[PDB]
Order: sequence, then structure tokens, then C-alpha cells
Amino acid sequence: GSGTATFGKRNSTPTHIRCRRCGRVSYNVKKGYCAACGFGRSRRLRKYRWSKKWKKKKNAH
Amino acid sequence: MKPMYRSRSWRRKYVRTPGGRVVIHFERKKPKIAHCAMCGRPLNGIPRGRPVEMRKLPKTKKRPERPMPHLCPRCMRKVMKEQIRAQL
Amino acid sequence: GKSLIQQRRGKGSPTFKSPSHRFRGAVKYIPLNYTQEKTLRGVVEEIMHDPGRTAPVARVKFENGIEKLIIAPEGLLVGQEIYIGPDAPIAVGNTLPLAKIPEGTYVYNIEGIPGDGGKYVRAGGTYALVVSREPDKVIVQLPSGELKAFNPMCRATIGVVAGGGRLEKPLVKAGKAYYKYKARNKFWPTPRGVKMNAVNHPFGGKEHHPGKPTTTSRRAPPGRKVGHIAARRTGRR
Amino acid sequence: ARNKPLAKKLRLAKALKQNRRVPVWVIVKTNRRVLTHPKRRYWRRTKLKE
RNA sequence: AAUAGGCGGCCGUCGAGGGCUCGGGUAGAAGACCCGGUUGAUAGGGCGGGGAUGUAAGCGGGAAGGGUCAACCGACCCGCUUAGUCCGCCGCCCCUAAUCGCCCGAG
RNA sequence: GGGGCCAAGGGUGGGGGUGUUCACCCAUUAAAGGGGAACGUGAGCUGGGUUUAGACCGUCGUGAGACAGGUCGGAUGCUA
RNA sequence: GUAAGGUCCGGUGGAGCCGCCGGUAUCGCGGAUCCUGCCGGGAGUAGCAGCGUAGUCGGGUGAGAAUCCCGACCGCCGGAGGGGCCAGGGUUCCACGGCAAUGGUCGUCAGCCGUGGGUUAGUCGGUCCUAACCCCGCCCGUAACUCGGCGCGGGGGAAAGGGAAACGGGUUUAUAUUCCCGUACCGCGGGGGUAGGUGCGGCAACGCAAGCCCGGAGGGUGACGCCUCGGGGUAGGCGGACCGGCCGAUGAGGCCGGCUAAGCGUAUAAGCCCGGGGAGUGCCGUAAUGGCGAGAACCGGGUGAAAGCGCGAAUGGCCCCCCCGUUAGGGGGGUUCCGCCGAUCCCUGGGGCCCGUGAAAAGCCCUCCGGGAAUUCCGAUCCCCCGCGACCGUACCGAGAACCGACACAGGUGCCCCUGGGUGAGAAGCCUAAGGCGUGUCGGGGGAAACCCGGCCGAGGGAACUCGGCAAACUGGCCCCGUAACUUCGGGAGAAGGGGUGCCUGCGGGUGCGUAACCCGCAGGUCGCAGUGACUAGGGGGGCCCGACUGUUUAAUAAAAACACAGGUCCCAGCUAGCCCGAAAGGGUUUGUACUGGGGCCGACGCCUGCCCAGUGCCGGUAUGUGAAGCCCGGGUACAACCGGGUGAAGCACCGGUAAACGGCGGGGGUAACUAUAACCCUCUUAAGGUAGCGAAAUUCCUUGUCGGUUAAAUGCCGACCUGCAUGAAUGGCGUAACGAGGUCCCCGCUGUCCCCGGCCGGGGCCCGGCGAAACCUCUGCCUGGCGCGCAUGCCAGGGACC
RNA sequence: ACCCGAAACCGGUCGAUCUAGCCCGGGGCAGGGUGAAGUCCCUCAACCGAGGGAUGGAGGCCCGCUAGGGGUGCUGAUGUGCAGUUCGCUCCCGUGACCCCGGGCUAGGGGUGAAAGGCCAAUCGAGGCCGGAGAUAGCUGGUUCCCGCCGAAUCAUCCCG
RNA sequence: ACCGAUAGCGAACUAGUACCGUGAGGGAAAGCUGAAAAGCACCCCGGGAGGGGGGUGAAAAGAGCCUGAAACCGGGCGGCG
RNA sequence: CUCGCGGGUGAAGCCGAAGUCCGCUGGAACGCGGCGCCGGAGAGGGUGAUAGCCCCGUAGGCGUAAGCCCGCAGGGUCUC
RNA sequence: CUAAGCCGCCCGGUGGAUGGCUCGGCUCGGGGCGCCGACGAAGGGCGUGGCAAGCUGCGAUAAGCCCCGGCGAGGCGCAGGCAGCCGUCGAACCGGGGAUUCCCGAAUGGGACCUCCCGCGGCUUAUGCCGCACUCCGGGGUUUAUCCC
Ligand SMILES: [Zn+2]
Ligand SMILES: [Zn+2]
Repeated sequence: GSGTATFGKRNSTPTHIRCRRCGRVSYNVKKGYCAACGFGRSRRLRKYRWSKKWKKKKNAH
Repeated sequence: MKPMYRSRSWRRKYVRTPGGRVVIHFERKKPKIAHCAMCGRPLNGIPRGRPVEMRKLPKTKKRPERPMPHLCPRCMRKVMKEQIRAQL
Repeated sequence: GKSLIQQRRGKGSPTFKSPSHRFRGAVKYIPLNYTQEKTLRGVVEEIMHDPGRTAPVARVKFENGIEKLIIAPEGLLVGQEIYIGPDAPIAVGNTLPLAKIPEGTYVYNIEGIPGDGGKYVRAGGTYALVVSREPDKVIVQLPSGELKAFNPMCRATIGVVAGGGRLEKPLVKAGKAYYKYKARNKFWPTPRGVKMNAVNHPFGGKEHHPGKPTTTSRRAPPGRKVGHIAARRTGRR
Repeated sequence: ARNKPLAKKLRLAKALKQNRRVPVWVIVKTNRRVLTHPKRRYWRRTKLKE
């Protein structure tokens, strides 16, 4: 096991769905928060200075 | 069948239609008969039915015409006797 | 190293949490304001089996309209009347302050302090013996054999807890043990530190023996108190 | 799949409308410069973002 | 066999000889090899010989018994029956196909 | 029979315990020779021993653990 | 020009470029198992087999047909390759028009390309309720927070839990419980009547239309585990009669059709009741358990399911026949009974089990309390009629091509729910009906080999093969006789071993009204080598080691003697406890309370578990010594720093308990010489010197110990001795029935394991037509003796060699 | 600091669709055998008792290609595979400590573990992603035009050398 | 006194795009006809794709478009064979 | 402070000199040879080749609503 | 007039180096300009063109609507096409001022396993409009609920 036969069990509920705030498919549906912008867990955006994705969004790196 | 019908809370019956087709009819199970509040034995004069069937009937066709229809006759007579004796 | 089972239990994970939603509810006395200076009469409605209690439970309806759950004493009968208060008669199933209970009586469900709801002698088949009565304290012999002093106003129930002799019959089967421990979510089956790895237990190692004496000090830090903790002695005497 | 929320259905509708070829008159106007767009999709090979 | 041989015959300074194609194996992984090709029994077909199984279908009779002790049913047995079926073996008979055609080739 | 010379064309086999090479033993035999070929030969095979990861016993070590000490299990890739 | 390079000539090219002086720089490439791009040999080669080997003939279309279409034949699946439908996919669905690319070959075909379309709901699902659980506010902690948290208030949380209401026929290329027709139901509101407000029948169980509006309470229902059995019913199946059609010989016979939804009305069974009645040297009843003066037989009744029956409904569907048939159409017939089996599908009752107790709330029904309106009036849960009923999903696949795994992937998700006939105990195997397919998609040829994979057979011997009977082979179902050691008395056990088995003819028996259905015997006749004839379908026995057993484990080299287990025993803890998480706040055990919670070790069961507290741990005491800061006293400092002394907790020193706490349990001489050799015995020595058991052991180095059995032969196996290098009693000792894909030895039987290999079948290999790679590659590539970094295709001397 | 290469350490975040554990709600397991408790019946005797016949359905019971689950041997096929763990034969469990599904919780010196250092998304003796970071090495590899002149050393002392 | 499309920001262009991972996050390749489309009318062949003539242009620079190097492949010629 | 007045500044923007003369090559002159001109303009770009005078522009000037700033005049408050 | 094969030149194919070009990058002394949002921000989702897929721009008034001013004859984005339409009553374009501005989003009346749903009070005939999150500050009222404004 642990390989090809394991990958066949991905027909359940997806871990992440689209987020209403940031528009990315990163909303943890079971827990109820976004892994990208923190929607549903914080009023402020999830920004980390070790991360370059939000800079990539606006070509500011 | 649908996963909702795969549950055993539904009653499944195979029925032949007038046009010659075979279809499955699904129904919900009936509630159990009412029981006495004091001894737990079955009551009389109270038909079994789902809420729609119960609402399909008039008032007097759902309980017997005697005091305390929630008790079996033995418990009802006993309670009446205790009340009468306690009053005196 | 890695954590121990006792260390992991303190974090409250569902592996160790008690499933306190399939049980019948906590068994506590009625508030002390009702019982003080007044005697209440109740009727036993039903006797049921609490999934995790080791003792049967009973439902009591009082004349004031309060419905309560009590630990059923041995011989308690459905439909019988019971009394709680200073003036209650001395009979099985009646709750009285410890000052009004005659010496030599068997009691259970004793409040540690007046009005706490009952803390002692609650397991099935257990009873305590009233030894002496004094204006300042009442001495009772507990199931463990200790003589303990209680306030005279502490409440207790006369009788013996039902369900005794439960250990007379062996469990026989690992399946029986599995069901018994799954009913209350107790860690089962249990492993052995000697067969654990060195990273996991103080006794762990390739050779299945403890490398140090198994009597551990009372002052040992958490993650070290295994084996015989602060043992006065060991072996068979 | 049988039961779908309206918002997800609308997003799938937008993707379906996006998936089409470049107009021939657009190709003629651009003089064989604009031949395709990066939103072309094959339902069995390249999957949707959602 | 680099001393890369000998002899008989046919051919050249249009042409001896050969290949593909054809019917078959004394042969075979492709190539190659061997017999036959109307100067004909090579294969098929017909007939006959020899062999292998084991007595065909159909009909007549019998059959332990049953059946209104009648009609009729009946596993199985006997006679026509060394039968029937089959032959990657042989012999005889040109009835059928071995035809037509294409190519190389020293000077 | 014992010792030696020429002579390498041919032969020099089958079985019991043991992973064994070897050594020992059995019944035959003319005899049942010793060696080299990357201790010939795993892009020919087998995988019993040895030499990982699991586990047991004995001894040693406070311990983690170790033993050219035993013991059970433990993968053999190929279109020239 | 030594050279790094420079410059001319001929050609291509169409717009910039150079000499010298002085500055400046991402300034010069063959390597970095360098980076990016492109292209070679391998190669027109491998692969397009294995687990389901499927096509052929005639016709059609088209430029083009093994591959597309129709008919026939022949096949495969048939408890799934058939039917339905989730999650996931998101247009893959339908029609028309096409083959540049995709499809393992071709293609006129397509899940491909292009152009147009397609998803219709008061009743199906979401929407409502709550479960495990989650979020927000206050509060507390944190330097702080988007971080942690108890308690209060609020909210969310199931497309398989609870939960108002629709079912036939028809219609489209593609939607239909949604559109059309027919017949219904539910919720809200309204109109007209009526029951009731102010009404009756029964001893009773109860039968009844049995007043309206607001608020509250109670009861019931919603509402529940596992095992097992009886009763009732329905789908489905079988046999017979009859009417149409087909086949068959217009014989016998076989096959096909002979159909009936919701809704409305209607009642019995079990269970439970209600009146009468008054038993025992006892009656009554069940499959079974069982019931009776705490009220049985027995006679009456009440309430109470799934179903059946009537309307719906024969103008509908099905089958057949006739006239018109150039296209297009129009009519006439029937659709009826009996018997048997019978569910895993529904209803309903018993019984048994738990150291296991197998959800909540919304909703609905009834009853009871208070309050309000009503008399030329109020007014229904009853009858008739009318109006309204929102938002979102609805196509399609649902998998050996529509999902995930990079793929038209032999895996996984979903085999998640369902199954005609025969044989048969069987949802087994085999054949077959319906339904589906020839797309688990490259075809053609062939004594066309060798060799490989899968299968069948093999004379004589029967393990001589091998580490090892690996693999294969023997046995096999059912009926009847018969069955050992040992044992925990349950088992071992289907031990072992022996006999029978087909077909036909005819009787007897059980239950049954039955000559319906199922099952069990008897007698006779007869055929073959073989009668569980195919299919299905144990080989068996005796010792030893380990683990009691069922179970679990290293997903991807170890399934075990390893882990777990019930049982034994030890330790801590009376609750603001013991143990544990955390920075804190708070928290887990805990809706708990010693028959409990937590922490070790051994490990079923039977008999037992000896000695040692000197050491290392743990526990209790601590008179006495030491023992930090603080405090006090003296000196010093115009104040301090600094120095000396006293007080001095815990901890060590010291003392005592404790080994089912960690561990340990020795060593020399001589004897009792009724020979020789053993311990009775006397000397150092420690805390003590290994007791009961077992022993060449999974522990033994010498070792293949010695003796006995097993063989012709025994580094094996079993039994015994004890010299135990280096066994031993809960890191347990010994023994042990049953159990085991564990290791090990032997015996009968069996066989191609072997002597010794030989035939046959299917698929590859081989050839032909197509698609068409990769691993790898310094350039190359013959040998003998040598030199050499010490084993050279390439160097030296020789030998040989056409491509 | 001429250029490239480490295993590793540290911070903040992301993951329980694989798999491990536990909680709430659900679906499933043809057919056959054996025969525990319990409830009895009959005959001969009667001071003891002996013999025979039933019913009953329990089990971490038995056989079993039912479905489903597992993975012993062939060390079989395949091993640039159908497949980055599959296929065939053989074998084991198959009413229970059973198998599977939807909703939840436990997150990295942490979880979970019938304890194999196993499992935590093809990764586990400390996961993944980005950041510290171009980390460091006395160790390995590489370092690009030509001519002209001169032209070595591997020996002494000291360094965890 | 910077680079001149493997350089310069990752992106000279429908670039933080396509695409990979459940997720944090990771992240390309891709510029040029001609002065003017004057972008080849008509004929023969082919099912088509295209081929041959004939035209436009100073030049096919022919859209598979400025120059077209090297590696590699096919043919012709010279030399060996 | 502005019922009022004046000025400055302040958008899009406007003006802004001089060959497109003859011959040659050329598909096309920005090239070559000859003859001229402007220049506070010979920076740069486009235009069918490399252009001071073909065009944009440049050297030098002009205009601009709202808004902003300063001042005049008038009306007030406060400080010493 | 040797078959394969080998080297060199020429022609052709494959490929895309070199050269020339540049509306793009990079770096700078100096100068300018520097916050938006409950009067609902930034970031997103979805729509919007006659033929319209991507980018860009806009928002159901949707490559756009209105008004003063500048320019002065063409215009309808990147983007070379078909057919049309707009402009002399001054467009396109440009500076300034207005109108429209769906849904999610601090998201705010209450909820989100899907950027979509479900309410309560006033006015309004109806269409329709406004108000209703939490933690506070300055005030009023009462029911004294921290309830309403
Ligand atoms: Zn987000
Ligand atoms: Zn009652």
C-alpha cells in the first residue's frame, strides 16, 4: 500500500474550498478558516514577512 | 437506489405498474402503540399512525371517551378510588 | 525522548477524555437549604443501569416537585417512599445528617462538607460504619479502613450501595474486557515499559529489564514517576 | 455532483463559457498573431482550479 | 587451399544458364535444400488395398414388472451387422489445378 | 606385498548425518588421485551458511548496549 | 604573422561599421557526473501475449473499409462485464456537419474537432431539529496578539440520524414523481352548512362529527442494542385447463402475451383489556420457555398491523387479425380460472445475553388547569366550494475509457443497493433465459524450429533429488458400522479404519383433505474399467521446542518463539487527594470517590515460588556534625565595601524497615579405602552460598560429550547421565489438554523431486502489413607470452583473419 | 569573498481525504455442522437405582472461492511492469477484540501506537512549506589567449598537530 | 563609459499568466514579412493536404515570413573501396 | 475676517527661422557632385537609405477655470 | 561504368546561433508628489462588445452616461476583418466637475459544506426607502431592563 492504491481514496470531501474573502481555493472547510488569508479566524489578513506570495500578487518583490 | 433509500428506516416494496414497469415504493414505518403512563401496558382506543394519519382523523376517533385516556382501565379505576377515598 | 501515556492523558485529548454524554448524569444531593430544618418525602420512580458508575441509579420525585438522581441502595424498591432531613426515620435509603445517625450504622454517599452533594462511599457494594458521635465531629470507618472525622451536619444515606460482589466472576475474555473499558473510555489494551523503546520509557531498552530500581522518589519530576512511586516497601509479606 | 450549490454552479458556468476557441475574424484582424488564449481546457486532462 | 585446384560438356568474342511465379516435401525460424510441372501421377477427386475403434441410425422380437392384468410404457438384451465412422498410409484412373507472365545474365 | 622408473589417451561412480569444503561412515568398484582456470563458472541457476533492519536464551555492562556465542525469519534487477 | 590573430578574393546579405591615441569592463572555455536549447547511434528494433485468446459470411456507405452500419451464424459475462444511484468530474449529454491532430494499427467511427441545442417541482432533496463538535460576546491569563482558557449569554452543526403532503399513462433528438392528460394529498386564508356551546348508546372494555380563541402543565409518540424462534402476508417461481401467435410433420411437444399505481372505503391475527365463572388424588397451553384463589378451564365481547377486497380501471397498457400500402392511414377481436412452493421483502409476538444497557431535540396526538367572546348569538378535528403556495439542485458517466493514481493505468474509490431456470445444502462450480457485449481493441501467416511462460499425460522404481518431500501427487460429497494415547471431562474426533453410491420396474412410510409438495426406506432387473462418473470435493499418524487460546505487528525483503489478552501480585491516594498538561489563567482523570482513579512487573490452567538489606534505590527517624541567604554581636569604615563569631531549614553524614525494589546466591586440602572413588568430616571466607525443579538446553566452549533407540551407513531426532565454560524459582521454575500458514524428527500412502527424460495443447518467440520508443554510448573493438598503477580489443614479439 | 556540493541546527506557519487513536450517526456478513445452560418424558424396580428417548439453541465454536477482509509458500509471472508494491495458483479469518461509509476531535520534541522506533498525504531515530541562507568543511570537483626569461619543494622546530 | 531577447526585473508578448502541490506555497516558454498586402488572379493534376505552370515585388523576404551558423539527414561530384 | 477691489501664480494648451532647387546612382535620397538659406534653434525623433532648413520638436516666448499666495480698503479682538 | 562504407566540396532539408533593431528592464545626484476607509476601503467573485475567447476598461445606465473648457475632422482599446453606426447642433482625444456603481469583503440586522440565504421594527396605497453588529464617549426617557432613542 501507501502508493497508487492509497491515492484512490481521494473521492471524499476536499480539504480546501474557495474562500469568499481572498478568492483562493484554500478555505479549510471542516475546521472553518482560510489557510491563505485567515478568513474565519481573524479580522485582519494573514500576512507573514517570510512569505513572498502577497508580494508576488502585485509584483512588489 | 439513492443513498437516502439505502437506509433501513425506509420500507421497500416492489410494485408492478399498470403499464408493465417494475418500480420500488418507499414508505416510513408506523409508530408503536401508546402505553399506560403508570404500568406501561398497551392502551386501547388510540390508533397507530404517523402525524399525517393522526391529523386525518377527528378528535373522538383518537382516544376513548372516558376520564384519563392516558391510563389503562385498571390504573384509571385505581386513581379514581384513591382520589375519592382521599377526599373523605 | 517521547511522552508517556500519563503525560498524554493530561492534555484532554479524546483518546483519554471521559465520554460524559452517554451517562445518566451526576448524582448529587438536593441543595442543603431544602434539607436543613425541613424533611422532604420522595417517591422512587425507576431504577436504571448507569453505563459508567459501577452502581445502579434511581430516580426520585419529591413532593415539592424536584426530580433527582440518587445512588440506589441494596434492597431499594420501585415505588417506595424515602425521606431526607433531620427528622427522617432510620431506614435504608433515607438521608440524614451524621449527627442523627446512631452508632454502628452502615452509611454511604457522605458529604465531605455540609452541602457539597456527597463525595465518599459511592462505588458499588461499599459502605461505611458510624463509630462515634461527638458535638464537634463524627467518626466513620471508610471502605479503605481509615477512620475519618466529618462535620456533624454532613449528610449521608443509610444502607449499602447495590451491585456488590461484581468481582466474584472473572472477565474471562479479552472481548469482555474490551467492552468493559470501552464503556468508559479507559486506555486498553496497555503496553509494558520493559518492552518499550529507550526513547519511550525509563525502563525501555533492547533487553526487557529495568535498568534501575523500580522504586521512584516522591520528588521525581513529571515524566519520571513510573513503577512504584514513593513505595514504603515492596514484595510480599 | 448531483447536488450543487448555486455559487459553485455559476463558477463552473463561467469556466465553461471561457473554454472556447479564438474567433476567425479575430485571427484575421490580428494577421495570424493571436491564435489561442491561455484558458483553453480539456475536461479529462486539464482540470478546473476548484 | 592468395600456388585462390582438376576434368568433360554447353555458351560469348542475339545469347548457354539462372531467378520470381505454379503443384508438393526425403527439407525448413527468414534464407537455403529436394521432387514434380502436360517430355505429367505433384496435390485434389473417384475406385480399390491396408489399418484404428468396436457392431451405427431405423425396424422386428424379448425384457424385471406395471397397466381396466387390455391398448400402452419400460433401463437393458438379441438379429439385419466384422457393422457404422474415420484415416496427417499405399495402388490404379489425367476428371480438376501444376497455366499465363515477368526478370537477371558473360560478351 | 614394499620401494622406484616411462607414461596424462581413457576412467576416477552411488549413498547417511552436517549449509558445509574437508573429515567420518555404508554397499559396490580396476580405482573410487591431488590440483589450476579472478579460492573457473550468480548480465547460468539455488539461497542452506555468513553479513543490516524483527525476536529469544547465556555471559558481560549501572545503562543505552555488545558478543570471530548459539537460535527462528529475512529481496537475487537486463530489450545485447 | 613563431602564435594569439590580421587582412584580401568569390558568393549570400540589405544598413550600419572600422584604423590610431587615451580611459573603462558582467572582456577570451573542452571539461565542473556544469546550465539551457537542438540533434545523433541504440532502431524501423523492443512493446502493441499472459489476468475475459472472437470473429465469419452476404449486403450498404464512402475517393479510400479487418476496424463504420444492417441481417444471419458462431461465442463471452450472466450473485456480474446485467439494473439503480452517491461522492468525485463539469458539458464529457443530444442532433447535424467532419477527419489536420488525439485513439497503442486503420478508420467514413468516437468520451476527438466545428456548428446549433438541452436540465421546467406546494409533494423528490437542501431549506427545519438536534448529536459528537465548532464559532462569537463578556470574563481571566499573556509584554501582546490573529495566542490559551473555566463559567454565563447567543449561534451553528447530518443531501444515508429525526423530520407535512402524488401515483399511473402519454410526450422530446436530448428533461421529466418537474411538461400534457387522469385521478389525489398536504399547509395557510376565505365562503356556505352541520356536530357541539345546550347530545347520546353500552355494567364495562369502549362507540361516537362530539363547541371557538389565548397562555401554561402532564402523558404518549417521535425513541432506538445483540442472538434466536413461532404466526400472518406480499413480490417472485412452478404445474394444469382455456383463448390467440410462432416453431415443430398443419404429428406428440415446446415457446410468447393473458397486466393493474397512489388515493379513498372497508377488519381481523398476535398482544393487551372488559364482563360472567369459581378450580387442586389438579386442570390448561407452546416450537420452546410456561399460566392459575394475587382468580384457571370455559361462554361472550372491546381495541388493535402488514395485507386482501371494491372504486380508481379499461376509452389505459399487452397480444393477435383485417382493409387500405405510391406517400400518408383506418378498423376489429380478446386480455379468463385452478393447485403448489415461497423469500434475504413487510407486519406481529415469545424467549435468551450484558462487570457491555445500546442518542437528543424539532414536530404530532390526547388530557388537565387558569383567562376571553357568544343567545333573534358563537362555532369546529365533520361535509361542499373557492384562492394562494417563495429560493436553490435536477443533463450525463457512475467506472477493465467520463472519479483519484501524470494515461482510453489489470490498482483504489463502489460491489454501495438488487437478482430468473436446471443440477445441487447452497448468493458454490457448470450450463442456460432476460439484459449487455465482440472496445478487458493492432491484424495476417505457420507441423515455421530452438527456447520461455501456462496446462495434460507418462512404462519399471518410489524421495535414491534437495539445506529441507520445494513443487506436484494421494484423499475428497453423502449414508451406515467403527474410533486410540492423553485430558482442564468440555475435548481430542470428520482420530484411525471398513462397506455402499448409476439407471429402470414396483411397493411401503412421515406431515398433509389430497393420486398437490418435500423427505425417508424396501424388493427385483440391468450396463460400464470407472455411478459424489463432468463440476463441487480433507490425505493421514506418532515424538520434541516455543507461545495457553481467538486476536495484533515492521503499508514497500522479517507474521514470529515478538505484542496484546483474561488471571496473579506490588505501589500511591479519603477528594482542596494521588498522577498528569501548561508561561499563566485554568484544566485531563472527573456527570468519577477505595468492588474506585492512577503507576510497575509477571502472564490461561495444575503444583510451587527457597537464602541474602553488606552495595545501589525507595520509605521513616534524625539525638549529633556540616550546611546558603536573612537576622543578631564585635572589629573596620566621620557612612559602606570588607573581616570574625552566633542562630541555622532542606539536603548529606548517621540509624531502622524494605527483595512478586535493581541485583546476588562463591572459592582450596583430606577423608567412609568392608579396593579405587565418592560426602559424613576441619580450615580460610562473605550479606548469603543456588533450595524444589530442570539440564550437551533456542542456555554446553572442549563437542560430532558418553550410553541406549532410530538407519546398511546418523555433525540429525528422541531417552538417559551430570563435568551446569556461563540453569533455576513472578526480568518467574517445572508440567500441561485444546489451539498454530511458527521451528524440528520419523512412519504408512502418494507421486517426473530423481534414475532419465520423452510426447501433446494454448500464448510468445519467427516471417509479412502498421504505430513506434527507452536504458545506454570518449573513439574504437581478434588472440598467445610479456612490460606495465602488478588480470590490455588498442603497447612489444609473434599467430590468425575476404566483406 | 574565485565558483558549485553536505548531512544537519533555528524561527514562524500548513497538513488526520493516506495512515494511528477516540467520539456522534449509519450499511453489511450464501449455505451447512456440532450441540452449553435451561425444560423434560418413558420403562423396570423401589431401601438403593438402572436403562432408554426428547426438546433447547450458547459459543471472541467448526467446514465454507457467499459478500467482505488478510497476505503463508511457490522465493511463480512481471520486474524501462497493467501497477513508484500489481497479477495468478496455494493459504488464513469469515457473529466478532468483525468489515466498510458520512460528520468531528488529537499537530511536530508534538500527536498516535495490542510497542515494529511503527503511523502522522509515495517523506519519519523528529513531517511538509517559506525564511535565517549564498550556513559551514582542514573534504571532492572546476577555474577560459599567445610568445619570451628565470625556475623549486615533499627537510627542521611548534600547534587536540 | 549599465543590458540588448539563455542578457536586462520572474514577466519587452492575452506574466505573477499557463501550469504543479490537499495545503502553506512553487512558477515557465514565447519579440522581427515587406516601402506598400501589392498576402499569388487564371490553367493542369490530386479525395484532400498540396504539386507544377503563370503572376506581385528592387529582392520571396510567401505568412511554417529579416540574416539562417554548427550538430544531424538525403542527393550530386572528386578520391579510396 | 473679506460683504469688496487689485496683482502674482496656477490645467488641457498656443506661437515659434531656414531647400524638400539642378545632375548621377537608386524600388525609394536623408547619399554623391553643384548652387543657396536660417541660426537665442547644429538636443533628439519620425519620414520608402545616413536630413540644421519635409514634419514633430529644440533656442526663446505666450495663455489658463477652480484652487493657492500677497497687497489695498474697511470692520474687530488682544498685548505692553 | 564494384555493393556497403569512409573523408572533402556543392546543392536541399531539420534546427535556430550570429548580426542589425528595441514602445521593455536596471541604476542614479537633483526636482515633484505622498496616505485610502462605516458618506462602506484595499483585495476578490460574477457579469458587460452585433459578430467577443484572453488582456484592458467599465457595472444591469455595464470598452460606457451628463456638464463647462482645450483641440479642430475624423472616430468606434491591445487588434491590419465583415456590416454598420457616431461626428459641423463640434465627436474621438485631453484638463476639471458630476451620475451610475451587482455580490462577497473591516462586513456591520441574523446565518453560511460554497461570494449564496433567512428576519424584525417605521414610513409607503403598493412598488419602494430608511433603521436594527460589538466596545465606548457626550445626552434624553422609562419598563430600571444597561431596555429604548
Ligand atoms: Zn482566504
Ligand atoms: Zn396502567
